[PDB]
Amino acid sequence: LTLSQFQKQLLEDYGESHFTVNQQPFLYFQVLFLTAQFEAAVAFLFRM
Amino acid sequence: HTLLASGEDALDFTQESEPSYISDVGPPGRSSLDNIEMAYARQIYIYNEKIVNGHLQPNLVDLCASVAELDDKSISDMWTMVKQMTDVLLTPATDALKNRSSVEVRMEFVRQALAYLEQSYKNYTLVTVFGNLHQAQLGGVPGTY
Amino acid sequence: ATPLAVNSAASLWGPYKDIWHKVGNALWRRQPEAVHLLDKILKKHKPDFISLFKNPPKNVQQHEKVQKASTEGVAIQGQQGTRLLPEQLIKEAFILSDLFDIGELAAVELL
Repeated sequence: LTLSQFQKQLLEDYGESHFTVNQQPFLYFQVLFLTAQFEAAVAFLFRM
Repeated sequence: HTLLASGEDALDFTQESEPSYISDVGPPGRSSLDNIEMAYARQIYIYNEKIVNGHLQPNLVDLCASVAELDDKSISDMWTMVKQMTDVLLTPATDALKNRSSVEVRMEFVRQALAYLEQSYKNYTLVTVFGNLHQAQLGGVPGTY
Repeated sequence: ATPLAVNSAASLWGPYKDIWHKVGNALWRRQPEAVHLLDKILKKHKPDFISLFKNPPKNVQQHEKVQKASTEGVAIQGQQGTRLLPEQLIKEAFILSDLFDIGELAAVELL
């Protein structure tokens, strides 16, 4: 596992429909921010 | 009231007419910022003024996190996580893509993410034990073991 | 020309019928003068539509002034000065505050 594979796996291969984003939004923000995907985490959080 | 309203010529009281109606704040523009966006905008005012007056650049993490010490605990822990993930000894390069692509800084993001997740589970194990002390049998010995 | 545009998010009825009647004249009566009011009213009340039925929240810096409204008084939009409020209206405002979860000045402007 590289960090780059894990970043993609959360953002593209599981995504907002796995992390039930409309019920646990801070958990998907946490998943992206703790994987250092800060730009994607902001471009998620700013939709809500 | 009738004695003051007979007073300007001969009673001696300090009212050159009654007050100007409520007139304290400078013009609020009718304002569409809410309580939280106004508290943030005030912390950005407190940030920009220090740069404009040539002061030491303050930590913007603590100026923003002190707007989450108010209402929503999940926004307080979100700012605690953002703080732990911005606590990084960044080499002062002219390029954010080089720093975000460094092996060393990508190790540091994972080292801090693991430290956050470990202290999260340390808080959860503390609260689980202190909520159940009669089952837990904690005794008088401090330490993670 | 300032300050007075500060209370204008507390009155929980008047501004909403002011929208509804002018939406009625601009749409169902097709009235052209009302279009040049509708644009400005929609630009003003877009926050209200973005959070449908949401109360203005409770605030210690309203709570003080409502509890003190018998001695320090309260300034009200359209009225020049401070109105002194009876203990009855003050206690009715705290009842409506906790009955609906509305801000203490919004309970006064609604009463």
